[PDB]
Amino acid sequence: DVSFRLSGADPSSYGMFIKDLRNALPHTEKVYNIPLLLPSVSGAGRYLLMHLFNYDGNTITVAVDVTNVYIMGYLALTTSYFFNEPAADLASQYVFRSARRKITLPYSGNYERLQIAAGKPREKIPIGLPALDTAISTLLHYDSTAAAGALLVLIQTTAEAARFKYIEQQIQERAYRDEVPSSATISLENSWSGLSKQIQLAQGNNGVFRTPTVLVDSKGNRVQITNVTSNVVTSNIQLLLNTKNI
Ligand SMILES: CC(=O)N[C@@H]1[C@@H](O)[C@H](O)[C@@H](CO)O[C@H]1O
Ligand SMILES: *[C@@H]1O[C@H](CO)[C@@H](O)[C@H](O)[C@H]1NC(C)=O
Repeated sequence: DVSFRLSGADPSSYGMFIKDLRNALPHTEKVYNIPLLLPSVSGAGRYLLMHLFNYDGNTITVAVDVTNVYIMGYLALTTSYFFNEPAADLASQYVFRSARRKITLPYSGNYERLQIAAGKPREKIPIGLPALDTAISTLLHYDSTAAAGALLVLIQTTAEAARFKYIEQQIQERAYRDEVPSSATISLENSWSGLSKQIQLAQGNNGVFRTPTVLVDSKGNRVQITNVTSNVVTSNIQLLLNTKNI
């Protein structure tokens, strides 16, 4: 399992956690030098457990689907929580079985539903290491409205940073001060599946995307990604959602 302690955390130790997170996701091939997540995995092998410790040393364990880096649920003390989605319900068959009770959250895990439940878009939710500490704290005591906002933070500070080096760097800059995500950060999150697909299709297309992917850059300008030479491909993205799952 992969572990992260907010007590004494600094950009370096958080860098190490995110490296571990990526290293725990299995793959058999690379496509243009980027690990390609597997089409599927059967049983409990499908799910990685992340141990997260807040500053006061309290912990949660988060279950992550290794084929797509999606959070399915988490354990907080003796209570398990799982999204209201069939994927998570299936996961509940394999992790945290020894929880004293199982609570199903009143939303699915996708950003759009989480933002509704939280009552705000992640454009206005500050993220960073302090926010992750807070998020962990919030998830320890069930509130479902507060938990939605806390999961938006957790997702972005764990999964999305694993997917993209630019996002991991954003979080490192927010090690001791939160800040809502840049628009580019949001655009990357939203393009992961698309980018993953197009990079894969590029393999029999001389490195050229079948359909260009539209991002936003750090300056706020709308940018077109058309091929694998782009820095998004060459430097930023770190994991590829397998087209079998798109
Ligand atoms: C990446 C992660 O860990 N969790 C969620 C996932 O449940 C959902 O499928 C999608 C958002 O629309 O990506 C993240 O928000
Ligand atoms: C591919 O992308 C690079 C960077 O965007 C650009 O300079 C180049 O003209 C593009 N080449 C092709 C063949 O699309």
